[PDB]
Amino acid sequence: MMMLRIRSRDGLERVTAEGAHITVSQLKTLIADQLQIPLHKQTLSTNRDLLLAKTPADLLAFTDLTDPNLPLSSLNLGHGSMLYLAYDGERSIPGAPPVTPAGSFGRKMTVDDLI
Amino acid sequence: IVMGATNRPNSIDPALRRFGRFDREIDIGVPDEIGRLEVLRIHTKNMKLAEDVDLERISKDTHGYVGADLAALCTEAALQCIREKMDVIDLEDDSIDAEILNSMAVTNEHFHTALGN
Amino acid sequence: KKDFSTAILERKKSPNRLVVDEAINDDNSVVSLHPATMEKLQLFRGDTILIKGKKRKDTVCIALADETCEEPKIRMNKVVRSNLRVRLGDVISVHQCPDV
Repeated sequence: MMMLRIRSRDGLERVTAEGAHITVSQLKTLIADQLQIPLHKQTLSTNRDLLLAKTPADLLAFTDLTDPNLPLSSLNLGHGSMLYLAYDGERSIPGAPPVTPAGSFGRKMTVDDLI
Repeated sequence: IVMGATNRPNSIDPALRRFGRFDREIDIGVPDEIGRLEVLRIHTKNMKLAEDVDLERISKDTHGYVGADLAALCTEAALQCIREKMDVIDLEDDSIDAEILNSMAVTNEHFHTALGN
Repeated sequence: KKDFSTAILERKKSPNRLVVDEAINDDNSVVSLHPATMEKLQLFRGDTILIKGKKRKDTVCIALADETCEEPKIRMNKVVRSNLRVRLGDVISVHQCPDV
């Protein structure tokens, strides 16, 4: 059991895996089965600039984690580690707490304001 | 049929008590002990309350109370019961525990405190 | 027993709310906690958290760690604390923001 953080353009998520003994292919399969992200869109990396790309070819250019054959143990991943996942399209990450809009304090109405 | 309503019949227009206009006058006075007991039994039918409730003692202790004041007393008892449980309920969480919501019941002590207040 | 006539005003202890005091780092979007707080909250390095303050005000800040920080304190700098409309010695809740 190991918890790995997944950073994307939409924000941050987390995934629980069996351990670092699996490879990138198993990690991608688990991501598909848990976050419901299709395999053809998932691209993994360790650099923070992966999410700064705007083309799937550019995402695949970061081959430090693109290849599914590479074992996860060789990357020294651990509890609370950081990974970057890029995928086509924009999604809304679940679990968002309610946030009040700016300036919405003191809605003091008046009779003149009503008029 | 015309049914008036007032508080002091002296303050009404003296010409309205002539024969034919308002010839029947009824005095809804302050209830006695049995009246207060019946009013309380009517008002506390919907509230949750423990078996310890002693409505006879509350009826005897209340003197000079009318129906409205007894309704206010029952409301005060319920509010006191909620306020005593307030020490464990957190206002920041709108998800009040279901068992907590069903573990609140008014007893005799809350009624006595509300009567005192 | 206790006097319950004023039983609403007082706060209730929770592992989700801490106390606000001064810090060292002076970046506009950083706040320094203690690693035990992250362990209790299941938070990790570089996570961006949501801070909720007085009069329904809230902001987003990056939480880092240091051993100097105490577990029941948050070590909030002056700028963020001014944005939260709070002062040292008050209670501030903490949550996590999934959507950056």
